[PDB]
Amino acid sequence: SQPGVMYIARLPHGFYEHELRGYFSQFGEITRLRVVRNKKTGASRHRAFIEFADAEVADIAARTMDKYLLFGHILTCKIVPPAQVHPDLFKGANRRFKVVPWNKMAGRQLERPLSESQWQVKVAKEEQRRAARAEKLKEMGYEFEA
Amino acid sequence: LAAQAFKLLNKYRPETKQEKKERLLREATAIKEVSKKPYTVKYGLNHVVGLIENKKASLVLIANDVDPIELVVFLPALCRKMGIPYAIIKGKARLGTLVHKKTAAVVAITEVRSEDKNELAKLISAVKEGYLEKVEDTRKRWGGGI
Amino acid sequence: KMPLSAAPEPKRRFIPSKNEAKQIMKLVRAIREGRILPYKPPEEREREE
Amino acid sequence: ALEKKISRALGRGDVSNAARLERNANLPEKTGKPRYTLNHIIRERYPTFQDALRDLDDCLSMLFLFANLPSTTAVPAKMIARCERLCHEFQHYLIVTHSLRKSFLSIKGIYYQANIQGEDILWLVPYKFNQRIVGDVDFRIMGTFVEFYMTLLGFVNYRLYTSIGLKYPPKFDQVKDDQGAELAAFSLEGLNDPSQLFANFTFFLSRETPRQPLEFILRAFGCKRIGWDAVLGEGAFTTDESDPRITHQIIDRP
Amino acid sequence: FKRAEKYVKEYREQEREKIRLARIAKQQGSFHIPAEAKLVFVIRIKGINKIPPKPRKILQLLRLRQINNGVFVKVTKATAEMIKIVEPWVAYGYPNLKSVRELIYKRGYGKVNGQRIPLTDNAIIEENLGKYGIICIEDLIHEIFTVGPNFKQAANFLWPFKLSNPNGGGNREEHINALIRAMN
Amino acid sequence: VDPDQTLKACKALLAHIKKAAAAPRPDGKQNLLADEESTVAETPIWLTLTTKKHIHDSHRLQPGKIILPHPLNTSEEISVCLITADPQRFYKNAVADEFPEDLRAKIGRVIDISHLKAKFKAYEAQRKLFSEHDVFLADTRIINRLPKALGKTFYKTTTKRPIPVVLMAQRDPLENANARPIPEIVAEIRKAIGAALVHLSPSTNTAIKVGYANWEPEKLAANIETVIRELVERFVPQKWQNVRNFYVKGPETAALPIYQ
RNA sequence: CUGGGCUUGUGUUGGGGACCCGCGGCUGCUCGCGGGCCCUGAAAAGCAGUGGCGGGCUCG
Repeated sequence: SQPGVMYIARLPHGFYEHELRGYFSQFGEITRLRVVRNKKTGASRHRAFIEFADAEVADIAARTMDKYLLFGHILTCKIVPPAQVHPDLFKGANRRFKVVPWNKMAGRQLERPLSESQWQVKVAKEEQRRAARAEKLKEMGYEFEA
Repeated sequence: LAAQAFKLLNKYRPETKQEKKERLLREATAIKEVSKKPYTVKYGLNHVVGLIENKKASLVLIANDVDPIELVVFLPALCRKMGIPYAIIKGKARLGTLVHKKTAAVVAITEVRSEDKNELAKLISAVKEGYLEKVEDTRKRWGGGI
Repeated sequence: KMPLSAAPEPKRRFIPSKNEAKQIMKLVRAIREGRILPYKPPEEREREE
Repeated sequence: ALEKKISRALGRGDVSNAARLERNANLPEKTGKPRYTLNHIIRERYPTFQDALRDLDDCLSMLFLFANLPSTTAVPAKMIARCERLCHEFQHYLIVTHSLRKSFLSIKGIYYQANIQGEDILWLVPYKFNQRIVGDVDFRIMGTFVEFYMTLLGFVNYRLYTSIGLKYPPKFDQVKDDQGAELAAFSLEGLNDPSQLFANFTFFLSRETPRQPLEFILRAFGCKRIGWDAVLGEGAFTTDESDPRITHQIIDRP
Repeated sequence: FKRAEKYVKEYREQEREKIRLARIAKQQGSFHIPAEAKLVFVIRIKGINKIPPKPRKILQLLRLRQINNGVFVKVTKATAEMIKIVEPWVAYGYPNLKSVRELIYKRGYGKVNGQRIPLTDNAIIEENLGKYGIICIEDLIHEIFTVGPNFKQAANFLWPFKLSNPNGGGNREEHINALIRAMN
Repeated sequence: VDPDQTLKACKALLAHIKKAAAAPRPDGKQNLLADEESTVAETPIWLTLTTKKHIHDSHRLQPGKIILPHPLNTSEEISVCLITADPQRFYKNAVADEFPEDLRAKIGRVIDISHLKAKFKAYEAQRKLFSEHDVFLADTRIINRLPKALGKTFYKTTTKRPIPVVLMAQRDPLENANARPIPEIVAEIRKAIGAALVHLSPSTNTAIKVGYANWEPEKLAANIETVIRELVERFVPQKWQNVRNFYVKGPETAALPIYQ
């Protein structure tokens, strides 16, 4: 009665979570599903972990869908035994994975008006950083001043 | 796998008698008033076995219903000996449709055009993973029983 | 690892077809003597029946 | 067997072979010309050209009905466009030779009576209005009598058009017909009591008035100039009512 | 048993819908058209199965729910927004006057008072509304072939014409005249 | 901006790379395919603009050409590819019966857009194409289409992105191919190859190729000065209000600053 | 500025590395953002993190 964890990889672009949940729900009962994505840009690593209610339906689905040429991707659906199953393996299951625009965030995080006291810290971090660079090009024989 | 095989093979269908005659009338007309080697699907048991023996074939498809079965018994093992990936397919009628005959016992691909070298190598990998791996420890065992 | 036959490959596998060439010239003589109509492109077929 | 062979390349799979068999089929839905050659059948059926005009009583009146009819699966729109072409061809012959004499109207529609070589021909034309085909009717049977009276009127108007000596078929312009000329889209080149009625008259048809029967009657009696509205049609006399050349303007308004 | 391929085709075909709809909303709700006003006949085209909400409500606004029916529409600034949004499921182009002539005569049906009855008589056109210069069938064509001050009212009387299914057969300049010619 | 101190840095960095390259490598090994002069050459130094605002807050993915007084990629081993938005045979015949002798040598492979999506969709093939040539051009009619066709392997890095080339007149392929007069084509190809390239990214650092480490420094100093003045007046917004540090640095050494 | 160009048209598979940088932050190491040089069959075995508008599901 224990749940069985199945590892599916070589995922085509388009076979993400809701389509992954939809197809394997035709086999049995899907409890928790989480694809492996990237926190920098939301994008699948072509690898997903699924877990069914029954161990019988986990072995049936993996054996019948193991090598299945889907959109140029010969899949790899294997059964992770309950011996391994890492405890923090579904930390974000059944949750949207939002696409956070960090470069737009950090790009205009620089642009906002800043505190005058912080602008003193800006100068201090500047002059420390210019001074060490003057050191590291003096063995290159270079002096530049500003 | 059968559907994905015939997706590539239908792109390499041999010319029919109607359109072969049309092309001959095209080239003869231009002489009254520049091409490369044609890449088709190779057929004919005596032709394909020779292409197997000279290692000129890349993928082989074998009908499962050849009624003197002696014509195809050695053919999986001969492809195994020379290393050419093979797949036993349903329908001697299906292969004949692919090659414009009533029947075809065996169908081979030798070389494909440059626009689809990748999907042939993907189809070959889907045979040595999806078909020939499952056959491996069950092709040497006797069938039936009771 | 190597092909079974060590026989040489004939030059006819690397050049255009002899038999297709002889069939072409038979159609040329038909067009020369007018027995066979010349080739009409599908655009000309669109201006037909 | 030809429709059996069109299930051949469709079944096994050959788009090119299915095409080349179906151009060889010469199916009526894209041609307008019929599927079978009716030349020898009408050779044995009707004995003399006078009986063609006797059979023109039935031949014309359904095709004026069929040309107003919409398209179904049995009758393609190209068959109706060829019906509307052939119904216009008989009309252009009548307005040249002025053979139309008597006309009657009733609940069913408009009856025309014309004498050709001493033979009276009667046909019924319903009004320009879509007719309900509600009930149990056979279009497959109905599509055959289209093919019947397509070839018969095509044979009848071919014989009479060389009889009057004008070159056949008459020349047609596509896009100028597509602008809505209806009757006036086509040019006729004569070499390859009726006339005295409105011999020198000027006519205009307004927005309510039936454009097709009024122009057909006027040109059949030699009316030289007929104009109408720009939304009723085009390629006619000047639309403007302020132009004083018009003698009589047809108006049916409350 | 829906195969997995169908699932992947869906998502790639919904993301392309999301991408194109963002590009429409990015630039403007405008189309590169000359300042002269014309009229467009739009026909429902079998297309993408799952409809996003914004192209769906535009079909509803153009009473384009069931397949293959078609309505008339002029050009405004707002119309070109609806044209390029619902474009993969419609075919559009400027028709011809004779093409309207079959559409009101041979293809004409009626809509009055919320129930759809066929055209019955010219006096029934008077009975329907018959008031804003509506005296015969050519009233609708006058509001269609020429740009009509009450063409919006003329469309209000109008119902989407259920066009006929053909058998084996970007703005079309005048190629839409060939569209009804196989679909009449 | 001052030219003399830019020159004396340009002496110093360039002289460093000869000392670095000529120094032996301590595991007792040599290189067959790397001469001392060949690695003193073929090592580009490039100007690294540093800004305050993130310039062009989007991914432009299309290079801008700064006309350099003396061209960048006019060596003897340059393979160049012209991706064209029309029948390949018309340009193949154009580059064979014309396109002088130097341009005939550098034209490695001209490829249609339609033939590119058929033969180079896979990621072997767009990696084999990346390593085979050195500079990639493109017609302006297919500049937008190349992100899908030549994907991350051509657009993750800014070293080799397709250069926009105008090849139009001012459609059935076999009947007509709207192109310039042929001498106007080959003249414009010359401009595109040897131009210093800007790449707008939502970023503070912009690396612009200025030359290789075998040129003579005054040649370089005239080239960097034209790169400096063109980039501020044309590309970076808030021309001198948004300007910041300007370093010059080789691929294996530290950064030599100029400030603005 | 008639003749040559300009400017908008936003569209990138994912990992790894025994390497050179630039800019942000924090008590801080270090971590982010953007480049540069390599490897890779359309390859793959937790390490998922940033605050919100609305709508849905709920407790009074």
